[PDB]
Amino acid sequence: ATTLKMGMQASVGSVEYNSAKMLADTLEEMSQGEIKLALYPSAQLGDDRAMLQQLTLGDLDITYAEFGRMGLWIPRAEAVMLPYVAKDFDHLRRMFESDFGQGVRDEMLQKFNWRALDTWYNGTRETTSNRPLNSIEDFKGLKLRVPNAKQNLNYAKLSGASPTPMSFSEVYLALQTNAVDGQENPLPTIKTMKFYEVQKNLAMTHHIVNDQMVIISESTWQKLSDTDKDIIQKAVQKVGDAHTQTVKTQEAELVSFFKSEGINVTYPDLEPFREAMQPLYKEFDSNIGQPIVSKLAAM
Ligand SMILES: CC(=O)N[C@H]1[C@H]([C@H](O)[C@H](O)CO)O[C@](O)(C(=O)O)C[C@@H]1O
Repeated sequence: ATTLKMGMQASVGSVEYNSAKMLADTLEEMSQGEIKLALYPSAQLGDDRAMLQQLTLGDLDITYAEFGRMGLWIPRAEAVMLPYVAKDFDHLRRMFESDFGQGVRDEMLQKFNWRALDTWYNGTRETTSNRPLNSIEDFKGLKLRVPNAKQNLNYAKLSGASPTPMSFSEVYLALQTNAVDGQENPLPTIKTMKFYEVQKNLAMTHHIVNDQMVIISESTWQKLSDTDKDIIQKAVQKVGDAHTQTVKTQEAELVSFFKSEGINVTYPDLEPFREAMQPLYKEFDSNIGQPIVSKLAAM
């Protein structure tokens, strides 16, 4: 009976945890009990960076990560998380399946012991705040929490806000005590973490589309039978259809839910946000020496 360990920052009640639990149940049923999955939610093992490292080193078997998070180690991958470059999940999937994406996935495998089995949709990030964001000019000086992620910081900085990086587990208390003014996350996350309880405004900035790769350590993969490999691949893809459809459905009806909770929802013009990102797209292309932003944006 193989027990695999899977870690996530998301908490019980999140879509990420619910999909992991559906995956664990699917694995146990398709395997007649031979594959079990122990879940370690709420970032008890660290953040996604720390968990990815645990897959590399061998003490964690599965975890979640965005394709663009690979840029911490594989700098060209960062481009897929630059603000406003990926237009929706299908676009991000084209990047993931392209020759470019295959090359990143091959480097993930051969250098970092990361096998990407699939990538699911985890939502488009939006911006909450303790005062309305009606246009980019409102961002000036906003103390906007961001994760420890350069592109989220750049979104905040180039919009004129003051980025404050801090771990996900600390965000609610930081909003409640008004140590920060706002944060940015997909709508299902805002709902599950109850950030709408401590934020009066939500701005549809659509600034970064998050996918969610399901990654298994290659050292664990090569110790599984090829039958178990096939069960896991099939289970991940089936659960991934449910996860992606659930996120899509929830992102839609959550605007109605937040309004019913008294949240002020704004729809700022996004063209000024894209224009504000131009010095970032040029820095990135010039630093890497090739027009990566340009062709990713056209894929
Ligand atoms: C797989 C994973 O851990 N995703 C986490 C992401 C990424 O760390 C970030 O987008 C950089 O890729 O940050 C969050 O949205 C956040 O802290 O607000 C929590 C989310 O659970």
